[PDB]
Amino acid sequence: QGIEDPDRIERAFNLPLYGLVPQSAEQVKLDAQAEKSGSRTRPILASLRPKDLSVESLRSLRTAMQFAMMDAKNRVIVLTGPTPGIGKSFLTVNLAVLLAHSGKRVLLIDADMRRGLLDRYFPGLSELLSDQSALEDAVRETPVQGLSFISAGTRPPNPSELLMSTRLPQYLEGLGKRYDVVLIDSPPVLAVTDATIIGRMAGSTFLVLRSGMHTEGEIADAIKRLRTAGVDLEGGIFNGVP
Amino acid sequence: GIEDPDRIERAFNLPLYGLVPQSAEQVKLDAQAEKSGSRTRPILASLRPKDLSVESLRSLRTAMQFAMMDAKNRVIVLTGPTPGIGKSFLTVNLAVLLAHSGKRVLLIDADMRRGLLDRYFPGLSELLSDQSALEDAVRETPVQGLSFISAGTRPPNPSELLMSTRLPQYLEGLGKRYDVVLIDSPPVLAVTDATIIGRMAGSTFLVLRSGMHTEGEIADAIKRLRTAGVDLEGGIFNGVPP
Ligand SMILES: Nc1ncnc2c1ncn2[C@@H]1O[C@H](COP(=O)(O)OP(=O)(O)O)[C@@H](O)[C@H]1O
Ligand SMILES: Nc1ncnc2c1ncn2[C@@H]1O[C@H](COP(=O)(O)OP(=O)(O)O)[C@@H](O)[C@H]1O
Repeated sequence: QGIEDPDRIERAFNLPLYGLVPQSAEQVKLDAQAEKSGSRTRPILASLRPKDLSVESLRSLRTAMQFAMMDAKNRVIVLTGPTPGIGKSFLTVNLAVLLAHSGKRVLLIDADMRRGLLDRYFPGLSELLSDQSALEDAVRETPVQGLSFISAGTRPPNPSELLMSTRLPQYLEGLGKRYDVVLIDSPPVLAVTDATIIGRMAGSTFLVLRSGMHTEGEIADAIKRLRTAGVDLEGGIFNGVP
Repeated sequence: GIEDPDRIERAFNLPLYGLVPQSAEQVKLDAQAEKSGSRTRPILASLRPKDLSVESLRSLRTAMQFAMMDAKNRVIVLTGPTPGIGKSFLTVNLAVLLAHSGKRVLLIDADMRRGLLDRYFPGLSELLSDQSALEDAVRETPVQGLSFISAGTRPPNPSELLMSTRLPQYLEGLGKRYDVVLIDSPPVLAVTDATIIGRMAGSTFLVLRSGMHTEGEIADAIKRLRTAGVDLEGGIFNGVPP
């Protein structure tokens, strides 16, 4: 039975929810006519519709996430989730733009090197972590003023092994000083190794969950992996509220 | 993760239909494919007929054939707990060896989020979104007696497409025109994935890679499948020490 009750989530797992993001009918429309026109560019709700209820809900979520990051003395924020299809791309990109709009210098990173498609909203991480590219080539300017971006890059055959290396942590330390926040869209926590990976990013970590998509045991499994790996799991983000 | 195959059959009453060694030649061929700016994956069963892994797969091929005719079903499904287990490698090599045994085989890449099987040679996504007819989606490969449906272009709604009425209707017809329909299904990450695999209505096998899975991760995958009503015949233990 898919979980839709946010109160049930907070009490069952001691997971404070940093935001309730409604299912945007305007986002569904934008998605529909981009998939109809054969668009290779996903729209950014935050840039196109500043008054949308999901966007106002995202503005709230952003301030709360900033405070959490500052309390934890971090410069990296990590979004994860139990599975794909939960709105982790939508959230990470809209959050990055709102942080950039607030006045912050933001670095967005697509760390899902098996299915990351954050480039669609605008070499990448796979090359940088393979030493096929230097940092100054991987870091790209975005249409959005103040937002810089590192795509997932060419799909590698060893994405897990690349994220387990010394290089990612060491790049993140420098990038955390050159940018106000480093926002990472990480791969979903399917297994122990996924949790270890997210631990190495060492940022304020938020578990994305979509309404009606997860069973109680499914949420429990993701939380237990993150928590047993020693990840800084600040709280959750509940997405697609009807 | 778990290395001992005896612990797997004992702990989950999951009889292993095959033990497939880590093939050193496959490792070499992947390295060689990687370094060369190549857009194709080498089929081991084609290139190395007496590779120990290919030899273990002919044993597996026969066991699955007995399974599917006892079940009076010409749909075979492979699933797994996560990516990186060798499900692509096993399905394509099992498809080729079944063709070599003199069967008309249809291989379907149902994993529409990654869709890699076409690298070994319109697809499923265009078929289930009514953009293509079955006639245009089914392709004849360079392997004689082997036909193939690719993943197709990555859709925004993969689970929605696999949960549509079209999938089982198409499989009903294709099962009458081929001796074997072999499906590379998405991994069983949640009950929704187990339902989709249940609608495929085939003799189903759980792929597990040596040293990758905890006892809990294996248990979750099996539980999702058994509770969704899936005909889980047994498992395939891949990457064992040669
Ligand atoms: N709150 C929402 N309102 C409307 N559409 C949404 C919402 N959240 C996600 N979506 C849509 O659902 C789909 C899946 O979201 P996405 O971020 O791509 O998933 P993933 O978690 O795999 O990154 C996309 O088409 C996205 O635009
Ligand atoms: N038994 C094996 N011996 C050697 N290499 C293997 C074996 N099984 C899989 N591989 C390799 O491991 C990688 C991952 O396997 P693949 O089938 O692509 O994973 P997935 O489960 O995500 O489909 C590939 O490069 C594949 O060729």
